[PDB]
Amino acid sequence: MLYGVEIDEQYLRVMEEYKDKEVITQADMAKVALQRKNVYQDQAEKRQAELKAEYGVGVCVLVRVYNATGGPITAKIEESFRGHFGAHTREKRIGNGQWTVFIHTKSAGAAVGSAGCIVYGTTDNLDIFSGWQNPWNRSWDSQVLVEVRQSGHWWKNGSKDYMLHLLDTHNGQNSDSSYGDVKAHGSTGNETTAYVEYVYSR
Repeated sequence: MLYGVEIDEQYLRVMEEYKDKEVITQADMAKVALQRKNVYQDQAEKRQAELKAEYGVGVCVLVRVYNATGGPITAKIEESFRGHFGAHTREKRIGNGQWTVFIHTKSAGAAVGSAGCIVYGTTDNLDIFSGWQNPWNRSWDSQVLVEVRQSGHWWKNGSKDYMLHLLDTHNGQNSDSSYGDVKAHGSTGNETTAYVEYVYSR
């Protein structure tokens, strides 16, 4: 589900570096979250391993997401292009400094891969598209894609068919995007049961 402590104003006001600061900014909270990325990462990786062991052999992605944007993000869209999400419900709200983990797998029994996305909204009215495309035919590579855009960009300014086209024709196991003050990064392993990591920062 949700890993880590939320890094907000009260967290920073007990820190030596910030306790006497007149205004603790979103940039300050984002910097601390990015510094604390590895504190709970092992828990997130442990959950990726659990999910992979439970799924077994097939095609899937084991996705960990770290929010270091300095404020909370909220899940706005989940879409399966090929395959389906795991049974456990996704977390709707990820605090700054928190991780979530989920699995997305191919359809049961199918000679088809895993392709989907989650779109998270920020408090400054940006949406972050985080997509994966892990093919059944291993003449092709695992793919990952992030885009930061204005809130509401999907699907009106980027259709489902168009985003899937970007996922299918992508040529990289890393992806980077920036809009406004926010940055997004995605990475994937190149394998049938691939670890995926998304990091959002400011």
